Amino acid sequence: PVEVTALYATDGCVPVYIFSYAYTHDGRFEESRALYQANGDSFRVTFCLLGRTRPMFVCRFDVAALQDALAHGTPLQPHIATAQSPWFLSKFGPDEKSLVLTTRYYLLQAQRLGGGGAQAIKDICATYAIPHAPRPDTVSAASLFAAITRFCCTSQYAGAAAAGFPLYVERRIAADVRETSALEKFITHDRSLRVSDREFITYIYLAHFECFSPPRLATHLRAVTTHDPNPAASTEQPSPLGREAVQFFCHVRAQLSFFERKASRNALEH
Amino acid sequence: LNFTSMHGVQPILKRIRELSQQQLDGAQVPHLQWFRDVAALESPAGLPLREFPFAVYLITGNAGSGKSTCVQTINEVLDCVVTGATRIAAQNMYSGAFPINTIFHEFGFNHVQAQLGQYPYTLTSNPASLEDLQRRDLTYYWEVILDLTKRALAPAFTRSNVIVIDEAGLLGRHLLTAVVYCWWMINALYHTPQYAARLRPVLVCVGSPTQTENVLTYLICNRTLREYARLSYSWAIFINNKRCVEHEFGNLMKVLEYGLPITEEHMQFVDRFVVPLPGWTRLFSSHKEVSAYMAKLHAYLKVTSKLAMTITRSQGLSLDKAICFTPGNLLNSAYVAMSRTTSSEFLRMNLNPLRERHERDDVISEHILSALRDPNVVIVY
Ligand SMILES: Cc1nc(N(C)C(=O)Cc2ccc(-c3ccccn3)cc2)sc1S(N)(=O)=O
Repeated sequence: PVEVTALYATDGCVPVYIFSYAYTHDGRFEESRALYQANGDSFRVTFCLLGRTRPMFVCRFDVAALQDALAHGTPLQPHIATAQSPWFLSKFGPDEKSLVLTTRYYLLQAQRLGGGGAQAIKDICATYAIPHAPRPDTVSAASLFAAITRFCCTSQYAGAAAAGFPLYVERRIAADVRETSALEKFITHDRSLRVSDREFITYIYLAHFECFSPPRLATHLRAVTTHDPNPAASTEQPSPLGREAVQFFCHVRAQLSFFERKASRNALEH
Repeated sequence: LNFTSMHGVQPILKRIRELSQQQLDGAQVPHLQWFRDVAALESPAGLPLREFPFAVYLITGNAGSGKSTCVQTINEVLDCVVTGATRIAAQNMYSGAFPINTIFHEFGFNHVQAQLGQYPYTLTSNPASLEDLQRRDLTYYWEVILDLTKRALAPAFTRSNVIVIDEAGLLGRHLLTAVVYCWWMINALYHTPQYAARLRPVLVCVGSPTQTENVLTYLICNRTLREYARLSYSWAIFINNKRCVEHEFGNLMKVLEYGLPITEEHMQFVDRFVVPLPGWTRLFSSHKEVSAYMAKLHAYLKVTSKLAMTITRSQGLSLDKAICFTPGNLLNSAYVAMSRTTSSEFLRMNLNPLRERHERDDVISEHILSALRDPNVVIVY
């Protein structure tokens, strides 16, 4: 059945508002897509405040009113027979695609213990380029959680969009790590017959720009942007970062003064 | 956008965790008695030689190199007590992602006025084993560690064994061991779960080695401390600058920091800021010569403030927009002042501190170059 972890808040610093929130014990995208309708008999809930969230109580649950609370953001009446200022609008608060998904990942969904277990990057949700179908009435105008709870709970992003978020975080990090790790191995293995230190700084500071410059980092982000959440047709691509860096790492002729030549060029175009 | 950091803090958190989990053997733990014993002495001559075990991780780099975001990540992944050298660093590392006090406050600070160095001492074996070193460091704060030892025997260190200490350049070498001792002296007093667990205090000192002997020099430089903490496996350096966006000036601050030969081209460059503005910050090289604006700057409002400091007092300070150092008494001294303002459209100087005779120190730079050459030291851009 459904074990749901409800991250909740209250007007009087602790009604209850589940401002983000549900898993089933296994033994991956599609099952969650089948749970985020638009799907469980029993909703056993762990109500939590700020892993980075600590359970405060547990309720076994009328799945009707609970599903209402999870879906149209309604607050549970203390129907429950079973912290910081609404701050929460400054942090995690650029817009929807961040406010509803990164809050649910950071504080709630690193229980899957992915390599994303680790920061509040709010920097992978933006490479999460799922199509935005707009809606009116999304005027923040929120200062004393229902005003933000409704906002959160009825947005299209959190559906198949929500189910594909942890998977995309993992995929993001996987490709990023393979490229940065290959680059780091090439940087380290080239620090081992060594040059007069005058251009050793020229080597370090120029390699760390021939592989992580702003333009090539943008190219990588393009090669790792995702448009449809379904992992099947996800629009990612092989990243050029390693392949376009190995344009610079042809220091194998240095096995049978060049760094400042490339330094002078790069410096000119920059 | 900074991104390579999100992937360089990762290996750091691995080593910091490997160090925060390990448990010592049986005897290698300060027994509680070892503290009343220190409180039982009148001259730091009765101190028995013996290790207080510890491990440390170094996060070092230029000002504005991305050390702050590494602290931000470690604070929110590892359970740590985050602290700073001086209230500048405390108000710096203080909250934009998800309190913080000085490391002096953590072990407590009457304890201000200190006749440090009063009592004497000399080492023994030339490659002094840590036990020789701490024997000296505890002596240095006699009448400081002494009151601390007597009072506590008559608790933020007891929460976690990872202790973030930003801006380690402001703390002398005698604060590496003190923060060790007053950690062990507190965990062994209350018998916290850390003490039962045989955990060594993992200190993470973050600060600029060449831009401000301090803790960083005491670790980077001593051979026994390097062999004990394995700084080859415990060092990560932030090669970057997100506030210098000009090629020539960035090359000056790079020939200075890492200690490579000055060039007549660099001299020619520096002969462009010499100027013998009401905003340019007047840094100096004498605490009298800063009050000297009692005459010139003060009462200049009669006829018609971070503005006045010394270069060695502006280390770790934050400035927006003129070095007037006394000649003959100045290469690692200007580097402190020239790097305050972000760009060279606000720096001013009075003597060309690269053609004028000066005083250049190169031990820290030599170690930094050898460290970057080391295959096991993390480098982050
Ligand atoms: C073309 C190019 N651009 C490069 N960048 C992006 C930079 O230097 C950026 C920078 C600028 C200043 C520093 C610094 C270093 C020590 C002390 C203060 N500040 C570090 C980094 S490096 C090269 S090059 N000539 O090696 O190909």
